[PDB]
Amino acid sequence: HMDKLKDTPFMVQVKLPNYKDYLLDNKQVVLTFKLVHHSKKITLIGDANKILQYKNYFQANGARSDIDFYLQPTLNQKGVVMIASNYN
Amino acid sequence: QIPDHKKPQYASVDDTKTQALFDIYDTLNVNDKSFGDWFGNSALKDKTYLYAMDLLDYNNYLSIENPIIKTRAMGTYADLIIITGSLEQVNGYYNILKALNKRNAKFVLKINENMPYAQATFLRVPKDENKLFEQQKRAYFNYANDVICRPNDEVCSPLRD
Repeated sequence: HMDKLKDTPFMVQVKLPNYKDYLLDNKQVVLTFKLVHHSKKITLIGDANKILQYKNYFQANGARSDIDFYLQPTLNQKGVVMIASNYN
Repeated sequence: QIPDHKKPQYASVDDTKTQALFDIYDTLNVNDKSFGDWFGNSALKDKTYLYAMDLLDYNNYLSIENPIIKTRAMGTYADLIIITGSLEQVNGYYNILKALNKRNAKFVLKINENMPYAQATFLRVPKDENKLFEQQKRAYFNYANDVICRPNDEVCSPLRD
């Protein structure tokens, strides 16, 4: 991650998962966060349950109450598809 | 929910206006904008984009989002990285973080075979000059032990050899 707050000193501790899990999923975790952090429209397509859970985690107790979420319940579909878009 | 001394805190490390972030207890949430835009770049902030992806399984994602995002931001820029835990784990993360780090950090591996998960400690210092560097590092580790850490807080054990 690369910000104009990287002039700033820090001292941070992190409780890590199993590094094998990090290796396995870090690239995809970064996408997800990168895409919801910056996006203005998120669309979630998947099981009616799973997409409601993600919409709520993503909304962060209203730290992202400015994102426009659009849910599309499905049935015969395993997984959740996110579509993020941004614009100036 | 989070005890007040465990909340992440800024602290004036000098007569500079630039304060330093102390998250000794791993409680800075990544989605939290309070302390500034540490995580997430501005190379996407207003770029027009449209992307489609398969989300990780939700429970799995929840339990690794904060460590993975925080590690990636902090560990990229640190000058000292300590990895504490089993031999199998500190080794695994030394290779992960040597790769990630863009500021030639020094690595210290502290072996603790009772720790079921490893623990990384990320220090970045402001701005013969090698002697200054060492003294700065000693003052941050003192400010964390004396000021921030409670005597029996166990997260703090890799800060106090």
